[PDB]
Amino acid sequence: IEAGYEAVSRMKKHVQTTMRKEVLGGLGGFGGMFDLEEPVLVSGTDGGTKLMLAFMADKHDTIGIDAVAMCVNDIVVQGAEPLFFLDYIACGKAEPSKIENIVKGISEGCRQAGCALIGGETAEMPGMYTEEYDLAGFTVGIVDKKKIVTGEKIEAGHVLIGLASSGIHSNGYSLVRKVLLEDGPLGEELLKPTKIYVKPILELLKNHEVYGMAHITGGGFIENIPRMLPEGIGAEIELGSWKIQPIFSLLQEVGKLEEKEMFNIFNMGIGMVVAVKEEDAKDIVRLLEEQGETARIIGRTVQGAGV
Amino acid sequence: EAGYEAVSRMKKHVQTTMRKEVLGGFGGMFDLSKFALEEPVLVSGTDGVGTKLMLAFMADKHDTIGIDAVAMCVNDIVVQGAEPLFFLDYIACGKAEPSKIENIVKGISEGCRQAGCALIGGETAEMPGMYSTEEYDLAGFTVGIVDKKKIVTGEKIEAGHVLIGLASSGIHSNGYSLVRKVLLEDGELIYGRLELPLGEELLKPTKIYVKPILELLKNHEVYGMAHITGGGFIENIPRMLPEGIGAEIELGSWKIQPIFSLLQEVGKLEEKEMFNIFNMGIGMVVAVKEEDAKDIVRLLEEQGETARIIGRTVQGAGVTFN
Repeated sequence: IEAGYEAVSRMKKHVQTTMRKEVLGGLGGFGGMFDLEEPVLVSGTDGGTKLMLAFMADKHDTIGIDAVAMCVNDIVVQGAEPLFFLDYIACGKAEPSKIENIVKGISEGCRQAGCALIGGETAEMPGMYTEEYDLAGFTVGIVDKKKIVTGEKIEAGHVLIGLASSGIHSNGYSLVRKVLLEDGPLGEELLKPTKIYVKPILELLKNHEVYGMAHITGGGFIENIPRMLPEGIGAEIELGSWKIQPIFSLLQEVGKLEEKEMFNIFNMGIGMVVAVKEEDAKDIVRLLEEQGETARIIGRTVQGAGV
Repeated sequence: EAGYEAVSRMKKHVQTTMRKEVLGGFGGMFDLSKFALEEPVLVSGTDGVGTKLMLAFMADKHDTIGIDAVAMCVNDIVVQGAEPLFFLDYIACGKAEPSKIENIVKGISEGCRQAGCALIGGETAEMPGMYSTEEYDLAGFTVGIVDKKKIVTGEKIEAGHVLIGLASSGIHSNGYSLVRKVLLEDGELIYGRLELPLGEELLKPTKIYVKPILELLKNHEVYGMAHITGGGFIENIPRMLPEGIGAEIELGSWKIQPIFSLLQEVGKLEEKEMFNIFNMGIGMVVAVKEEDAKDIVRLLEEQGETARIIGRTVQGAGVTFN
């Protein structure tokens, strides 16, 4: 039905809700190009188990933020400015409504991340799938060479700032399920999408000297925080300097899991960390609150190793 | 565990793809500090392999399709006059056999070698029961850079302009569902006129036209290019051609692989149909002036391509043969 696809195409006045000036516009901007000091490109892609909730709940308008989230947060942590987004939706038989729903959510993370949805595609893959689909994302960011923050300016004792997560985000969702497969509202919280920190960082970097940043994905703080730390340097979190979610405290009891254990799977209520010079932590903490983020002095840098 | 340090070592297929421009390594980096463009523009694109993959599950050959994935992305780039810089892959599977995944990036690297782009990143997803054991998926994503003045869209193509076609490796990457439909209706893999084992003919990877296409452009005026993919000639030649301009194709100007013949004989297809699905031996078309047409043909063949004056531009609409 090429008619239904007609009115399915016009439906993407969604993508334009992501558009930026730089887009030498194709469709609504779909298919177009991106117009471009000492320019360096930063790219990323991200295909998680968090999709399982969506298949069941049959609710797909927010799963595409997480995606955008998991791509763009990792580019901006290198102080790069996200420009455009490409999506790949592997599909049994495209449910014209489902597709549109999922791209309704992609264009919402794109708006927030402040990048254009210049392209993407729905794959009719007859056989692999029945209520399922896979969602992939691709991103390109830009940075000035001498401005890349790659935390080698991380000196012992810097104040560590932690920006507030909305819940699980995109990781741990297999342990979540087993824990509450071992057990028995739940789903609205677990369908909570991953926060995007792109805009507030950018205006942060525009104002302050950011020593280093990290995105709390991987295996919790322990994987990710040291990740930014330089040799002979460390990171000590003052437990109780931020508000941890009922979700996390919840899985802590239910599965009866260990603290240090959970800290290596789950964000434990904190989505991102940037290292800051003790004399500035105050007003930049202020600045981010000014950005609608939950900033807090989570701990500090030390000379050593780990968390 | 111990098998991953080694599987991350054999990942050296990327080393074979690298350019000076690629900057050291949460998101690969490419330097644009020496490109000497004055109105620089980024042209990107993503595509997923498709129905061809089903035949790579059958033959258990996984190191070439990645050339298929790259080729589609990259040919769609240079055809607008850009230069592919870097590529990112996304592979989806139930779970990953480090080897099998190694063969996929192995043909992704190669394809990237030929396209001349860096393999700067990629994801590998061991998925639940969403994917079976044999069954996997493969999407790619490219970025190319062009100067705002050097873009080609076809609007400048005119009546009496000369269409050259660059030959293809065979089916490339389009029409395989209809191919399979007579695999069913037919009988499976050496058939008829000049021939390899049938499956082996079918799994021939898509041609990558990048390196020649940029050399062209460095030496001559190109008014259009069409990547003959989905919808074959009937879909893709029209789309480069402005209003009032149609196309005349001279059926004997190029070589049609026997598999297209087979498919038509065996499948009882019409020629119009065939040309609305299959490339029929020509993977990419480029409108040219008449006065250059013959130089261009040799520049391309000096490039290592097979290039034929395939037809011409007229007043009208769509495509017409003779």
